[PDB]
Amino acid sequence: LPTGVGYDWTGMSYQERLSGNQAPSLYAISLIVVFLCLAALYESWSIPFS
Amino acid sequence: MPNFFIDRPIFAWVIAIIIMLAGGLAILKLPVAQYPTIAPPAVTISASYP
Amino acid sequence: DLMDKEGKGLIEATLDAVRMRLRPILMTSLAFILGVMPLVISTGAGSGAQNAVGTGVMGGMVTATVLAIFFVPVFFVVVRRRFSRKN
Amino acid sequence: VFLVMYLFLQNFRATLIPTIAVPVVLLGTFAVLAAFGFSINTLTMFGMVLAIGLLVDDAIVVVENVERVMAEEGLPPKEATRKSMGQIQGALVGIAMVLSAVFVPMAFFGGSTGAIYRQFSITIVSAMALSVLVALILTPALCATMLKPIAKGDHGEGKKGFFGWFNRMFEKSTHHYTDSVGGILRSTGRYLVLYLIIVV
Repeated sequence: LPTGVGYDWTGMSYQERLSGNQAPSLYAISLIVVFLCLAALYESWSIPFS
Repeated sequence: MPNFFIDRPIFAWVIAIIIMLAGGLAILKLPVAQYPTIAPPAVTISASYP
Repeated sequence: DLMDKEGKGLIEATLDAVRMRLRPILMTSLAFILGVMPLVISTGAGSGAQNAVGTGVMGGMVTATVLAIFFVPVFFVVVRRRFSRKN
Repeated sequence: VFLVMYLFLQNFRATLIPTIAVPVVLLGTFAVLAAFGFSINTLTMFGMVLAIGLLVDDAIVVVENVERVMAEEGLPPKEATRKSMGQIQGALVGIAMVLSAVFVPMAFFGGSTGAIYRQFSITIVSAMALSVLVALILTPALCATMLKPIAKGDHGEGKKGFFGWFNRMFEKSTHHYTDSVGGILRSTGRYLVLYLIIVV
């Protein structure tokens, strides 16, 4: 492309252009909150990890 | 009744961590501006004509 | 805590409560004034507020903490020992 | 605040318990205004640095009262913090109740400056409220678990030198202060009237 040229990805490419998946951040902190909530239900250190 | 949750001390740890990541989510979520907008609303309708 | 759980005379329960209270007053006092050292050394950056108000609550400490260590028990015993009940 | 926290009772174990308890409180502050969405702001940030002065010395009144109550009779700390949480479940609902009472006027202002007072108000709402709550539950657990079962009625007969010598200065000023209770009961006479002149 020459100079002074831009472009855009939109549609559902606007949605994925924002973010395709911030989901694995939520699987990460989901694993966190599952880990600690089971650390209350177990009420035990690392016994939940099973 | 507090001692019941002394008996699950890891539960109180979990509460502290919920504070740590609710608060971490907050400080990575909260917008920044030094002056939480104080002045009354003042619409300034203006014009110009030579 | 030392009124009817410990049903003694007011003065000796006051003394135990003010010894057991006495070490908190020192540790809180020095603790907080070292808390407000940065507020008072500050130049610029809200300097009126941390300097003036830091010194203001500092004077709150020294004119409260080492003031009314004497006053709170004797106010208690003039409220009670002038105006308890007859029993 | 942390160097203050290590400083006093000269323990590389005990005084280290409440320290990590400290910042969790203030970051929970943000969570409280996450209930409010109130953006981080220099007025609010200054009100919360004054307020973190307020919850750190709330932190040391609760943990010093706990450390005392477990310290003077030296039983295994269960029943120590049971009685302790008796008197300061009463005192914690005390300080929360009256402290809430001292800055509900800051909530009920008018004016735009008064809305800034509302920002400091909600700041110390957060500080007061969640500070009392973590003192209620988290603090007796942390003190209850990872401390040592110490000897009963122990004053520190082996702790010597400048440190226990300063504790002898401490009891010197303690009994000196007992003499101040008697003689300044006579000066609740003359420091009653001196109290009137200083208050005017």
